[PDB]
Amino acid sequence: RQIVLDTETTGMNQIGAHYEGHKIIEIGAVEVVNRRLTGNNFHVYLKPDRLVDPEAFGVHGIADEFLLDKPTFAEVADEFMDYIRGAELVIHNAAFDIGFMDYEFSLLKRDIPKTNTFCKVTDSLAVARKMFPGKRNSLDALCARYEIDNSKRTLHGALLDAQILAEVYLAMTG
Amino acid sequence: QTEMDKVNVDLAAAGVAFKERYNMPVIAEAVEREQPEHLRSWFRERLIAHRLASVNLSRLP
Ligand SMILES: [Ca+2]
Repeated sequence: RQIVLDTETTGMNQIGAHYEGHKIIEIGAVEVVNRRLTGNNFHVYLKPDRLVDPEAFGVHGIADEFLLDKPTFAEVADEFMDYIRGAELVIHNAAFDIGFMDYEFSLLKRDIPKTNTFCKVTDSLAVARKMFPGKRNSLDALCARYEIDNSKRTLHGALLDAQILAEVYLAMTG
Repeated sequence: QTEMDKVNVDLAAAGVAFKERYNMPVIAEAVEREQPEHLRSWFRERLIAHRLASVNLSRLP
């Protein structure tokens, strides 16, 4: 089973640790089995524990008041762990997502080792960079390149990107 | 997939709370178009739940 993930956070840090002082707000992962969508998508929301970054807000629209009743990373720690443990993690700029994931894991103080020790972390950006050197390899860029629509999709948020990334991933490895 | 649409309603309905901090570009009328009449009943309550949330903001302790 292949797992495609896209993690939305409360902004990123440009200096030092891009995950330090930030938190995960939305987790969107899609399941791909035998090059087909099983429908076993994992879409959950987390607690911001702080205010959403101004830039991130304009990116796809997310308010703090929306992630208030939603559970935190602590409530779905084991849930998400078992879901991706011992599987292929296909992410775009894995250093971003994985960095935040491991960050939250350490905050739990459960001695949980880095995700890269129990999961195969593979970046799709690296693949795209090798395929199209010097070309824009953003999700929207690849989307338009492979003629995939990411605008008229009902799925809003991380789940949207995850779905798109899955299609792009299968297209490149097709 | 029923709650998939429902959960998105809560997302858009949260944009009305950002009105208390109109320091950044936030189209409050955009949610009026993104949220169809099929969920106006849910949106009505969503507004109440969100308008009271912006008052306390976050508050961890
Ligand atoms: Ca995303």
